[PDB]
Amino acid sequence: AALVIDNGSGMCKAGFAGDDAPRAVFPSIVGRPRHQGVMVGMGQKDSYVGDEAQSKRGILTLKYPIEHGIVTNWDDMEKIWHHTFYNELRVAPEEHPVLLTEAPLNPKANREKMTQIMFETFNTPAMYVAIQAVLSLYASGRTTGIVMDSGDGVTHTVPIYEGYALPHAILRLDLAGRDLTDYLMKILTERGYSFTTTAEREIVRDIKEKLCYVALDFEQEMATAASSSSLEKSYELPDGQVITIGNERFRCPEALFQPSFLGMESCGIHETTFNSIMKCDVDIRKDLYANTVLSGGTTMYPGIADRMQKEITALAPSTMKIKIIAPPERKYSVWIGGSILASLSTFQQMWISKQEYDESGPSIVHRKCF
Amino acid sequence: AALVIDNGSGMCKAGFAGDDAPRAVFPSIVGRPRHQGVMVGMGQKDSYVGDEAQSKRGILTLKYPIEHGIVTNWDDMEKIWHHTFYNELRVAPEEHPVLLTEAPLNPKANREKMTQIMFETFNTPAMYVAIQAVLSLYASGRTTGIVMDSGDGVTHTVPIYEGYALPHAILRLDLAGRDLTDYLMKILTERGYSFTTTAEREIVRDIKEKLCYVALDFEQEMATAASSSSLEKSYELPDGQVITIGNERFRCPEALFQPSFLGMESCGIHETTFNSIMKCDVDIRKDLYANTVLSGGTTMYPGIADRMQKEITALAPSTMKIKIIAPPERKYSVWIGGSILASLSTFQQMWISKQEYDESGPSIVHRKCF
Amino acid sequence: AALVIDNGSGMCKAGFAGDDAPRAVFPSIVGRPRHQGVMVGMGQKDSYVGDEAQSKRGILTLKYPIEHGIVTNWDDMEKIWHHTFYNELRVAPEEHPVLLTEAPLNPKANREKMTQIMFETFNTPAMYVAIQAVLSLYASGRTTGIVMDSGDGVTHTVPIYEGYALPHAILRLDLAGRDLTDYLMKILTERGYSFTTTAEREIVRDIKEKLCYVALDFEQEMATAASSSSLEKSYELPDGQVITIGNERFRCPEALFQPSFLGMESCGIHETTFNSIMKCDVDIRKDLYANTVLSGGTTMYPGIADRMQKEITALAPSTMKIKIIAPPERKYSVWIGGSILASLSTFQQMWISKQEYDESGPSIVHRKCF
Amino acid sequence: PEPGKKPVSAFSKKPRSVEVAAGSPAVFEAETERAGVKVRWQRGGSDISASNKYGLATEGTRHTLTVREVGPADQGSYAVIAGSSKVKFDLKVIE
Repeated sequence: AALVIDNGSGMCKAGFAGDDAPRAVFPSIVGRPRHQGVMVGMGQKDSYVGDEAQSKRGILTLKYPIEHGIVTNWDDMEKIWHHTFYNELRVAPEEHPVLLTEAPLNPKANREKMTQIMFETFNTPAMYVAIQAVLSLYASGRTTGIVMDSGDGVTHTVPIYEGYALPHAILRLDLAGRDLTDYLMKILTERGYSFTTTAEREIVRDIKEKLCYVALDFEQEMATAASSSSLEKSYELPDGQVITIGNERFRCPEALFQPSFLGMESCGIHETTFNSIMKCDVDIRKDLYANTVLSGGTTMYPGIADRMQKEITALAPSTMKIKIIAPPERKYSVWIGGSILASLSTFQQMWISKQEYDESGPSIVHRKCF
Repeated sequence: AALVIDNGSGMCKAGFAGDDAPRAVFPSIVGRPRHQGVMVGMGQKDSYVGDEAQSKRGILTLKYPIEHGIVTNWDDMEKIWHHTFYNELRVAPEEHPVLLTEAPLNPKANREKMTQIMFETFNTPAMYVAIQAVLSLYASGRTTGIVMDSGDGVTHTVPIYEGYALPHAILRLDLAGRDLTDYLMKILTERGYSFTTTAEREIVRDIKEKLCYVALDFEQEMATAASSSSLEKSYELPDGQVITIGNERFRCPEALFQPSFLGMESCGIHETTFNSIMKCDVDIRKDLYANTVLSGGTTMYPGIADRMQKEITALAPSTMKIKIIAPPERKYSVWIGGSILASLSTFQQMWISKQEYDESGPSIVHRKCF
Repeated sequence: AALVIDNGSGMCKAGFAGDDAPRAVFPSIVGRPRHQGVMVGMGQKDSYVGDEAQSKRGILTLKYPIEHGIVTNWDDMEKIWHHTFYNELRVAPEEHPVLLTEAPLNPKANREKMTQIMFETFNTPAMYVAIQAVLSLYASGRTTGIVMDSGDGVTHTVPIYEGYALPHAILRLDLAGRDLTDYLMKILTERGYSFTTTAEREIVRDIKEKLCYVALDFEQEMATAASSSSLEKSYELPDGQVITIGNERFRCPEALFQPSFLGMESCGIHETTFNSIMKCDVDIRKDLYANTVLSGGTTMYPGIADRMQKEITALAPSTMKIKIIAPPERKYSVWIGGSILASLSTFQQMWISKQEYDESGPSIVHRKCF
Repeated sequence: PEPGKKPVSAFSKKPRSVEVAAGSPAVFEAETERAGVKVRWQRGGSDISASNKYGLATEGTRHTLTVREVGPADQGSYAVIAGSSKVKFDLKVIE
């Protein structure tokens, strides 16, 4: 076997290599009791870690160990890793190489420090750092295409042709589901509902994940919002408060398509995918459009594939058919890619050895891998 | 001329456009006798409205028509408006357009209902709803800067650059003087004085307005409060009771600066101003720090500008000087802005016409204005 | 007198013929309000032109009228021209012939439309369109040589011998300072600093102009970059943010020399100069190497002449000495050439008359000039 | 020395300054050489229109401004513009 851990934004995914689904999925959060506790039967548990925090979310203050793929506090991360190897995996780090997944054009310090802690804090014979766009493509099973990878941190595009990649054709986008959550909370205030706490911040995100969907046309639904029937649904908070949302939920996913609501100059996801294609060579462009793959946390909402397909087909020439593949559970595809990636025999040779690290230095990560 | 009414928390400011000071300033409260009255010859006046209530505050149970920028009861507001139009102003609503000033990121329902009542309950040819941050800026007389507007209800920050606005950059804060009053009443109980009624609730607020001030350093005054000499003063109630306060007075205003005493995660006023700056474009940030303007009822206490200056200067880069302008009577600046705003030739064209309301509908307020 | 306007990428240089320095130097940018402004008392000023835009850069979204030597929008160009003729020159277009200069192998539409706008929009008796490589040569004062002309648009090479030019020997290169700026912004993101806005795009370019320099050897400085003592400096942004850069500064200028980082097959500037020489006749080659002239915006960084001299000497035969003349203010050399070019009496006869345009047609531009 | 003759003006009669007590009604009369043009009235920093509290009476070439709510607030200057002609006058209020 082998161990694969995904240290992405908002949650930690852990499991065994060679398995179609991970053993441990929980949010990457640490919670403490902000309020003094006056009760007749408590051990006063000062620190809560994992899904336990989610149940007791209102009383607790939640802090994310990882911001933009950057870890703010190292000890909390260690607690997360300790929790993933022992509590659900029930395995030792020593036993197998460990694969971590990192987004494109990420800072140098993150790869070097992450490897340093993996070699020092948790003892393992070898480890590897992978790139999300290539792993997602493997899940797809296609040798050629363009990969739009949008996590809970930063959206990235990385086109590939028959095994070869263009570093200049890779574009980083600053739009993400977490960003949408901040936009969403900002939007709720105008309707008369205000959330200014991290614990309830998650609640709007929860609403967004299942209640929200992508409108075929933004303006037409807003127009029909006046006589809303099926548009408004109610959500129950652990606190006991009742929330009702109408046209508000579908206008959030729209922002990825139409950043103008956000207030940023940069173009939406369909324009950015197009721009990445332009960067790429003319010969390989034709199968790039028909090989589009969607992955990540914010690509979950239904209708995304249909809206993009019409928009890409409209902008692109009609001489070639446009096909977009958006399989379900694509959010966990990156973790899945990590388990499959470690599985290949060729890959084991590629892992960055402890001996190599000590002999040359942390800077060799760029030298070896992409 | 024109009529300008400020419907803020606790106080109703009314006057004529083009005038440097309003004609009618009085609390927006209705007081009724909770307890049966004992005497012979009393008119038994069931309802008290205005400053009359302030004199007879102990017996009366005061009720605020407006809570958190939201009006709980509409008829009480009408009495207030009636009182302003036919008492101190001595004018008819028919005679001039009426300007009302509203705080930033306020709910949609408040603007639509407010206009509906003005068009229906008080017949006028046109009306306009203004934003407090922009109006305060005009009083300042500065084209570019960042405006922190803290009213009796909700503190808001709205940066402005040469007339262009950034809606993403605007931040709403839930900390206000009224909140301080509730914290204050809560703090008094531990000492041995308890106020549990709305009528005496104002008494602590009154104490706060002149007796309370903001310490250069919170810890040092507490340290020196052991041997308090000049730290304690005697307040005389209309009732005849005597109140002595010490370190208690300065630790109340402190809470806006230090929300931790309150028990809330959200940052204090200096941090929030900083956060608003971060939201704003990097190029315009440099003159934002030197152009800071203070306004509202809770900014009255001496030393606020001096404490904010040192705190902003230390947190912010030292490459540029930090200047804060805090002119006196900033509490009334919002009303003043309304009178000046209605005094511009361009502005009269901009008023929301009755005809437009009838055709397009109440929802046009957001469409027409910010 | 006469009017000379240099329409280069990024900046618009305007002045009077016969003068050693232009009257008006400002960037060629048009700024429009990205976001709606909420104040009363403004003329709104939907369009901003010139250095005014630089001051109000954050709110406005900058757009460049000229891309790759091609103007995307003609009206914006008029505004620039209008601004140059009246705001700094303070002269009428009617008064004198107007000289414009254009880079080699530029598209047909730009010459025909440019003349059309000058004949129709601004009434003038005559106008002339020149080529930048020949004008630079005149500034040099040399009858024979090879001219490397690189601006902020497109790098061009035009060899010349004793007054005669070879059309087949003129090579157009797609490398430019603006391209370097896009590479530069892309390179900064990996380190941990991200710029995705046009307004801040200029800021990295500013850094490049003075902080950046050309390394004698790329590999050796990068090797010594691990321990940076003197290779790091602190740059202060208008924002107030602090930036420190190491090996990053010299690697940017390197890209012109080594395009492989960019991701393009085309060879660097030293190889391209060589290729242009190869195209030319063997007999005239010998004084081409010793008569090399550097000009334009991307030739600004110190050490370019020294690196080019050794590289050209190494690749070229040792039978003749290599001399490269690269005088300071070569960026303004193109404009200077325009003022001197208009100065000659013979030249005035050569200008394309309004009468000729009306009779023969727009297609005569190619027929008359090169 | 002064120019001598002003540029063509639209007012036949210029409103003249007067004095009014607080709460006492105030009436101003202005005339214009040419008819068919609307006359706009301005109060110290605020425009005056045909609405209650103020009264505008336009007959032929004659325009009349009446203020019955005039008090300490009105102390300042008033400007009246007819077409392209700019003219202003002062109102004095005594407490």
